[PDB]
Amino acid sequence: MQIFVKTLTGKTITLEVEPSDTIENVKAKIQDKEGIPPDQQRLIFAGKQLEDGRTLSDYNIQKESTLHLVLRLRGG
Amino acid sequence: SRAKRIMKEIQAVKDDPAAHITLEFVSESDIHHLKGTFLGPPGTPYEGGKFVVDIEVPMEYPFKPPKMQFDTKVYHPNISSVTGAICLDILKNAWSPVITLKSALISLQALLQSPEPNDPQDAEVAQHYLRDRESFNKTAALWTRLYAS
Repeated sequence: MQIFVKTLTGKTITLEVEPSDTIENVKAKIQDKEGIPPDQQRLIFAGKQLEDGRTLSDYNIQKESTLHLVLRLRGG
Repeated sequence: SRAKRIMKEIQAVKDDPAAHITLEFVSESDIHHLKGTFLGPPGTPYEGGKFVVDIEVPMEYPFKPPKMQFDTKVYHPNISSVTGAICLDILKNAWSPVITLKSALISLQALLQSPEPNDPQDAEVAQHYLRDRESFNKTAALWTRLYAS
């Protein structure tokens, strides 16, 4: 499955996965082709945040679904 | 050019009701001054409601970030209870030049969906969410049912 990461940039990302892939491995595959820091990556999916030490199967993330990436700093 | 920028966001919101946004003008039909309005995030104190934001996207757009000031008053650490103003720094200060308003109002929807005291706006509402998980569920659910109608 190819699940789609909605950025705060314009530039939109393919994420290459099945339901066993970790939220750790989601944050590594966004730091790869975009360069976005793990503390900036506030990931949101339907009633829920994506908590970091977890599976894709915890959240009901089905094939070709949109993950909503918010870039959250510590100041403005 | 600000004229060859907003009319792409106006037509792309008109074709797609599944994205949840109205870009409804403050004059009649210009190229800049907008009520950018999203639908409320469900299973949460911000569920089911029209969340109204006044927007100057400044003169040098595509390059300048939106001045996002809420008409609908929201009890949240990153979005103002008293004034209207917002803290999220790459949305309001340090812009990427190809972010659409169809992506930026869905960023405020995802900012409300799970609250965090991290980018600070109204300082006593951030102190309240660090202290509380009972009177924040009283005040934010009442404010969504009155101000986001």
